[PDB]
Amino acid sequence: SHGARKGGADTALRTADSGYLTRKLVDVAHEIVVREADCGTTNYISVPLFQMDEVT
Amino acid sequence: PEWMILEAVPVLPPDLRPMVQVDGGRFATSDLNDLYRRLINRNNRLKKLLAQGAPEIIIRNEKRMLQEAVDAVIDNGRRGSPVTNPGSERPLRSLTDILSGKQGRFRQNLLGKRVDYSGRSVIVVGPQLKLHQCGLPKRMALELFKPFLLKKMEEKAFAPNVKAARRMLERQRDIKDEVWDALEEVIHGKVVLLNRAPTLHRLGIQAFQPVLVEGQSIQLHPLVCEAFNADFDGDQMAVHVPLSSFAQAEARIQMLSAHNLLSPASGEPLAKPSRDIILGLYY
Amino acid sequence: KKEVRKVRIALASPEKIRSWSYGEVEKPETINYRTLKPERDGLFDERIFGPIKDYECACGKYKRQRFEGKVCERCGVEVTRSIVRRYRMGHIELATPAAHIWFVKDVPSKIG
Amino acid sequence: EIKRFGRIREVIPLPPLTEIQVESYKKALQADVPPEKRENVGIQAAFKETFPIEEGGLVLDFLEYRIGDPPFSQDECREKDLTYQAPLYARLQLIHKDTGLIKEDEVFLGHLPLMTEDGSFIINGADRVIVSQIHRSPGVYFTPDPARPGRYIASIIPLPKRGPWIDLEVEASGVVTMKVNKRKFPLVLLLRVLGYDQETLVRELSAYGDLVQGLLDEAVLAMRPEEAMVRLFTLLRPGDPPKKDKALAYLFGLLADPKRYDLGEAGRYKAEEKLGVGLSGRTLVRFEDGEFKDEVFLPTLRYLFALTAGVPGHEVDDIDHLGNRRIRTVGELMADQFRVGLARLARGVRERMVMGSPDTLTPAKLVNSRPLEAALREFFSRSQLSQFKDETNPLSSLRHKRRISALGPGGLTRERAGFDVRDVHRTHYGRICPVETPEGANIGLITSLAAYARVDALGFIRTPYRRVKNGVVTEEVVYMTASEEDRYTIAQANTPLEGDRIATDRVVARRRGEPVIVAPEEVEFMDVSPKQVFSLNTNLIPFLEHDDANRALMGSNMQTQAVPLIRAQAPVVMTGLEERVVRDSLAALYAEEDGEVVKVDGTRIAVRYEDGRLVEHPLRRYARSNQGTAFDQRPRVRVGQRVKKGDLLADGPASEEGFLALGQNVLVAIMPFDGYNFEDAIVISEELLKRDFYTSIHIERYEIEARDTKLGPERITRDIPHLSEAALRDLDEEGIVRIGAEVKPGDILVGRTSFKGEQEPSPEERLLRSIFGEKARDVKDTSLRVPPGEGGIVVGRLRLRRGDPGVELKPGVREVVRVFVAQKRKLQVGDKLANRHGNKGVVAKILPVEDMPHLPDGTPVDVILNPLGVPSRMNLGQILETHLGLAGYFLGQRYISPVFDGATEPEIKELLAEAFNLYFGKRQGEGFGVDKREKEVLARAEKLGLVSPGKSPEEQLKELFDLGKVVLYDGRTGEPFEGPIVVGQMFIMKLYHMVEDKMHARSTGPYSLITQQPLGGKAQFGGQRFGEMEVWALEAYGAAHTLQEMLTIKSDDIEGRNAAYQAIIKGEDVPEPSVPESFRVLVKELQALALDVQTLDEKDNPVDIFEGLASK
Amino acid sequence: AEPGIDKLFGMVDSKYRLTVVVAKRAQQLLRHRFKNTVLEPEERPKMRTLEGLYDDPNAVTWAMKELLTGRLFFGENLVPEDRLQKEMERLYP
Amino acid sequence: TSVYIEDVLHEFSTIPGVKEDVVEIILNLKELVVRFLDPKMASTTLILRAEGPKEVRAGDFTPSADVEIMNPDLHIATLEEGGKLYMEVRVDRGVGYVPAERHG
Amino acid sequence: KIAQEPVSLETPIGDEKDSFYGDFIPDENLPSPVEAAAQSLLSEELEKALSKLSEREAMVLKLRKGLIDGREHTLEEVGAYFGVTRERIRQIENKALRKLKYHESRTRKLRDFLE
Amino acid sequence: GRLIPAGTGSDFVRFTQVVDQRTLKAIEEARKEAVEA
DNA sequence: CTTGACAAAAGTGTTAAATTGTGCTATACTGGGAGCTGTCACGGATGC
DNA sequence: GCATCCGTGAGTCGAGGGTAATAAGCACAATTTAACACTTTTGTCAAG
RNA sequence: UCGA
Ligand SMILES: [Mg+2]
Ligand SMILES: [Zn+2]
Repeated sequence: SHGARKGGADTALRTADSGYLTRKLVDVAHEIVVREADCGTTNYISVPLFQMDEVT
Repeated sequence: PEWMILEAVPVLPPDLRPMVQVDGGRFATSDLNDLYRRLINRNNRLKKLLAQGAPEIIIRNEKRMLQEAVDAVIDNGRRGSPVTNPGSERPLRSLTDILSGKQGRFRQNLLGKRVDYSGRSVIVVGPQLKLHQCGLPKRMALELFKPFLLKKMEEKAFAPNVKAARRMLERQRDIKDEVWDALEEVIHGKVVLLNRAPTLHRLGIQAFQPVLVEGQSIQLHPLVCEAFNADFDGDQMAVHVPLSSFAQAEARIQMLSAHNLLSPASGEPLAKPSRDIILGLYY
Repeated sequence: KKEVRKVRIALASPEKIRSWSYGEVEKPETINYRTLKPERDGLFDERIFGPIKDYECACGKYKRQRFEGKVCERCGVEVTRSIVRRYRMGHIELATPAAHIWFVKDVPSKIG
Repeated sequence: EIKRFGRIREVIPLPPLTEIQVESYKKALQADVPPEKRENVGIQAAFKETFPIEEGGLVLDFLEYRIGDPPFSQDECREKDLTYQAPLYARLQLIHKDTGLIKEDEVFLGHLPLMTEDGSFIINGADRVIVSQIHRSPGVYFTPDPARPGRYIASIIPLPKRGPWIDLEVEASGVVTMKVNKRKFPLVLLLRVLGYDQETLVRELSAYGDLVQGLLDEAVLAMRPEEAMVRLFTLLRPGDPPKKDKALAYLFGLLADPKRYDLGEAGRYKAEEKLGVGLSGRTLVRFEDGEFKDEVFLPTLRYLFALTAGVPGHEVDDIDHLGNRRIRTVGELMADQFRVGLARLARGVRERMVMGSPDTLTPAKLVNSRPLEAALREFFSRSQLSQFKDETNPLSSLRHKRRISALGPGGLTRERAGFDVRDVHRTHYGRICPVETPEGANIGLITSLAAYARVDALGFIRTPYRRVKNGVVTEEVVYMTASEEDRYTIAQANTPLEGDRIATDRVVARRRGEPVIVAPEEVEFMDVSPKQVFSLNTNLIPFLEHDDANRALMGSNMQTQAVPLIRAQAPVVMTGLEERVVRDSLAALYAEEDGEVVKVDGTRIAVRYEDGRLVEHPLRRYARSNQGTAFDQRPRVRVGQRVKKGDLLADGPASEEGFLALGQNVLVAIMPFDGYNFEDAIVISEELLKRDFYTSIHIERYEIEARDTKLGPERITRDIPHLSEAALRDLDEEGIVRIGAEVKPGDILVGRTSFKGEQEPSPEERLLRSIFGEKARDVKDTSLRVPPGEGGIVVGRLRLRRGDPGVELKPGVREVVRVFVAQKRKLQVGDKLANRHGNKGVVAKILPVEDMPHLPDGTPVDVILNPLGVPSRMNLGQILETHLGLAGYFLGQRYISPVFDGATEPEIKELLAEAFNLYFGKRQGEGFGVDKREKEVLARAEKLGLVSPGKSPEEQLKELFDLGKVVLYDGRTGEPFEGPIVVGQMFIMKLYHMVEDKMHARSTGPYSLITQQPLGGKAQFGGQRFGEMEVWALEAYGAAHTLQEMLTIKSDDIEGRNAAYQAIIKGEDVPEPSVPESFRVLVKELQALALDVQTLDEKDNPVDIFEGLASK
Repeated sequence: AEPGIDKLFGMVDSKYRLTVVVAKRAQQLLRHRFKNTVLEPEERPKMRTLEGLYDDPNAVTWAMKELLTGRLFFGENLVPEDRLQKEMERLYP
Repeated sequence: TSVYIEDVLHEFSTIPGVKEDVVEIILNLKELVVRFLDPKMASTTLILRAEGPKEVRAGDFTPSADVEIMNPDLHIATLEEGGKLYMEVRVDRGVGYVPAERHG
Repeated sequence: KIAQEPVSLETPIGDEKDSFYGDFIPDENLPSPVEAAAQSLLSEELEKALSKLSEREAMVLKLRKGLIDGREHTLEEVGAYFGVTRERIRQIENKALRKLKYHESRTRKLRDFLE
Repeated sequence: GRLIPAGTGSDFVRFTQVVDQRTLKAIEEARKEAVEA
């Protein structure tokens, strides 16, 4: 019960911080909507399929 | 910039800061009224002893009091100990107090609102339901659809006009079979939104076809119960009805639980075999 | 009669507040303890903010929607829908001009 | 019959549970205690401290207080809505100092609410209760420096509001500073007025070596107390010129004044023994001879420097430690408000003395009601610790009274709640239940008093522990506080008791909360019973060791949500504590002496006792409560028979025979059924509704007031101008609903007639009045009609009109009528259900008795729960409850399995073995044999290895039976299930929440006055609120007109909801809205701040959103 | 689900365009009360009721089944909104 | 089907000299089996008068034509000294299970 | 009764610090959406049932009850512009009233609105 | 409380038109009615 | 529909009865008062 | 730049239960409002 | 202060 009930309290607080992050994410990215079919940019980025395992 | 130092102080209309007596012979009023009251009081007294040619000390002090009163009307508690009604701890809520805050006019009375044509209740499993179907309690559904049912009772004989059918439904709940069928005559083809709080994923609200059924409980399909995060320990879910054909179109098309299958988050399926189903199909 | 796509927020001059104001509320009273009617200069006064009853004038000389908008000769109220008491604002003229506390105590104080 | 398991026998019974309410309230009462011998603490403490009053001069002195008899009985106070209280007549004396005029006249103070037998106050007619509080005890404390990695920091703290927190933290430049109420100053300028000069400071300061110079300053070590008294006064309070008498009359109060500084008895005492010193009063310093002394700062600096010198015995003590934390009991809080109120009155005397006629004024003119009576009235009503009693069942209140909260005034708030208060300290143990607590944001904030846990007058909690001398159990039981316990080494109640001596050489024991294997020698103590480690409800859960802490918490918390059932039955397998429960709850009627029953009479149970005098006990049968749950006492005694003292006569709502009964024992089958039990859902046999199982009874209060309006008065009558005859039916004469009538929603309980405020009917309305000629009379119908979603018969009617005896009605109000409406609620579809093991669910589609997964005997199962919830929840207590119940159904005997003492797998399997041996016996004996379907199941059961192959189907079905599994036939088909299904008797509870209440909906109705939005909730009959995140969801779907409608048409829009309603009524499509309302309200609100907010179009030109209203 | 929803989603780029189409068309069907429909007798969506089987009063469904045939036409700024309502409310009462 | 007592306004209100309350007796009222000897009889009424210190039962009712009780040992309610009771019921024949709330 | 003072709408509620007072107060001083269509339906159905009366008497009724200029017209005035005597106007509106009373008992459309 | 910039209220899809064959050809014929006017 | 005679409804003027606003009290009174703690993270203005 | 102080937040819908508290006092002018005597319309009746 |  020592650590268990503690974990209960943990989830309890983090569930409160969840909305804290959520509502702000909404309040920032809200204006984002698909507008143009194509923005018409040459700009891009890559996506490495390989991740380095450190110390290995 | 000199407008920041204000001469004429704007006063909010009576219905915005109401004072009205409730049942029992009581009286109720806004704090903004008391704030304004003390303000104008100090102001008039000020003018009085000012034009009178009173000593500079008292005049100046009165000016200060006028400043802090104006502040009490604008933003209360922004400087020094907030003004409270005599005997009570609770500070008087001013303009700024009303605007800003968790319960402020934006976060409370603007960015979300209480709406007509809606209700809620406890949820129960849907094993007979197919997807877009949902059990909607008879009682709840009738009073929910009352404006529509009135029209369908208008067309379908039984009472001559709207008011007739209205009074017929209100007093004396006979609920003759005629109205049970007429209700379905205005129901079928239209779907109502079902919501489960908290609303996190957009899937927290899904369009479901109302099915008139006994009991006061709301039946929900077991598959989408995963998306809603809901279970039945006695969880409760909301129901709203889209009015205009436009809103109904949006509902039935893109808000439909059947038309939303994959998870908008991961792109992978959202409502899939869960719990029991998996167990049997495994066995 | 026109689409509204734009909303501006700016400072309001004292003259603007004067323009909004239908009168200066002086008497720091609400309603008489008996009549429960808005006091003469009181914060609820009908003679400025408008009638409590729709189209029914304060004193009661004008009543219906027939005569509309015309201020009466007794109480001085206007005959119009009772809804106006929601949208009609007054003003209080200060002897010594005071400051809006927002600009004073704002983090980057604007006056300062 | 009955049966009980377990070895360990409690050597002490559980002391009365209600005591911590009543007894601790008694010490602050001293009602039957003579005015002479009164303890001086509690009520007298708040008295003696507020006296005398001195300010040609006068001194008012205290004598005593009279305890008044209650003006009304506990019953009457409810019906009248009067607080249950009693006049307190205070005795004092007015003494002229110089005049030598001694005038002694006893006076009156006010009314002080008393406590009932169960420990519940009655405020405003509706009985409420005061929960206990928890905060760290006063005195001095020593913690490691939060900032400094080096030495530590001490602290000094009094009772709440009873003095400033005095902190001293050595700053590291090497120097020292002291912080009290946000400020800084060395200790060097403190002790000047404490009797320690330059030399007196540096004497034994060198015992700690390097710490001397910490306190030295040559600037202030020159000057003497009167010179340096004003010095610190220019610092802490520079709100007035630094006068020499101004530091004399100010700083004196913060310490030497016993009033504005009161350090708790517990604080004074504990800090006295922990500092290795002593203290006279409750103050920090003494004021004598114009200078001051020091009993406090010297020892606390002594100990701080000690601990920082690393000397053994002087060390940091834990903050959340239960030895460092005390409890605020009801009486303590009572005195706590009493004293401040009496202080407000104490200054009510001051200004009363300085005016009028100083020559002759009796103390009658010097004493007032208000500064006390209002202070008491403010407490019981509005204090966070004082709230509605839980009447949902006897155990509900019984537990409610034993709860401990760190919240409320004097406590903490959710904003500041950390993992420290939420956690269970190592020393909690048998003092505080580690599990029971809300699952909300209140986790660990509201706990419950553990079973054997007791709180002394000092606030420290202690648990019973039997001492042991050289592996020999001593029958002497000791109550040891947290630190006391921390000293010794306590063994376990489950230790190998060999008959008063220790058996094995490995004994489970701990120190401070640190489990260790200890020899039979070193053990000085052992706990009485493991039950002490858990609270009531938690202790009411059998096989608790097999359930996870979460689900156990949930179950024990749910036992409070329990509702009384008409046929309610005691649990088959219970911990055996249910006996004392219904007793200490005082909900049942027992025998006071050894009597004989003269008559049953389910109103009056009359018994003549051995003393020869007949004492009859009346019954409360079918009466209301706070939760609507009916309070019913069913007489269990025959027309005559002998009754020993303590033996039960009547019953209680949750009581069967004197055992606590929440729900009923039913037959559960663990197996998925047609996806209906999906996700912890519940199916139920229809046969329940026929047997009236899980059927409850609930009543509700409905009150109505007729006042005198400005337009004119009101009255309660049967006469209404437009009413139809058929509705007036059940109203007899005066216009009230008669007893046992039928009231459907919409029907009128009580008629009210009020003169309407008028004006005139509209022209169309007026012409309509002309057609029928019907005149609308002045007075119209205000009648109270029973709200929708509820209704039923009427068990009672309460009529109170002003001018009647014994009843004073509120000013300007003529009549008040209160009807009791009772309903019999039978278990419905979607109703909450649970067991003691923390398994929840609602009712999903009650299935006909026809089709049920029955057994060979043809007896259908009552529930059929879903196994899926079991492994996740990790509660096996329901599995074992079912296993024991399976044997209990046959053997016909209940079982008692205490927490952490009781039945084991072999024993239970034996019970099932016997039960099967009888069952199969009835089978073969009735002229039957093994069913072919049974063979069909036994085959595959044998193939999967569930039963040993080669054995006859007798032995196979036997090996299957004791496993808990049996053969089940599907009622729908009649062919069995492909595998065995564990079934049996499980005790299942019907929870508070029901669909009949929680259901609601709205089309059109009430709107807020401020903004035109509706009013959320069933009460106001409003619509649901659309949350910000619901809005977000709608935005995510990209439904424009849905969200638009939500924000306008159906919510605050003026003509939106109207024109919409008309469009739907006329069969059209609702037009598009214009003005949100509350947006416009927002605009004008902004304008009140002198913010000019204009709505332009596309070209930056102003558009009127107010539609030509305020344009001027 | 709504029969032909995959096809309907396939009929236009954005699903929102489809929604707008169905909405406006259902509106039109409500204005003239089904007498403007492009559907033949066997094509008329029918709701079965104990009293009798009649044409489904729901306009949205009617719009769905309508566009399913593709006998309708849609696009941005197709025709002037002016004459759009003048010859619309004319042809049908 | 249904019952009536002169001292009873509902399923709650207590009868003098009776241990069992109304609905507590009603609990045992539906547990009574009454056979109709007449195939054409859709309705009947049973009469009971029990006073003094006697324990009533099924066999204590007023016997009538075309009706008999298979369990006279079914306990109705205990009555103390002086307790007097007048009861009348009405019995109908039907199929399945119909709740009290469903039938008028 | 006069002694007591009004109660603030900002009054908190119970244990919940968030719950206010004034949000519990309904607005009855503004027409409910049902009342709009109610008064509409009345003013309509009445006008429909009015057309069955003589061109004079039908006008006289709404002139008497103020459905025209919003004000009552005394018999003297209703007769002044019609040239008829006050007594005539009286008998006219009585007769017309009962002639309405015939149709109303039949249709039962306006037999509602009985409050 | 206005139409949300996104969704079906997007300025992209909110200008969509809907016409049935007969009416479409009616207004289509109405074009040549103005060439003689 | 009309003419005259009349009760009741509604008007209009003067007055009795309340309700409401204003003023003054001269022995000498000459700087208030209540305090409340067991957050927490961060971001900016301000001070060393 | 580097410690400190002030300012702003902090989850979603519900369920309920709700409301305490006045120590200046009297004399008189100023209106306001209830009282009341009698007038002019307004509504209703009878007979034409 | 409880329900999810
Ligand atoms: Mg849940
Ligand atoms: Zn006027």
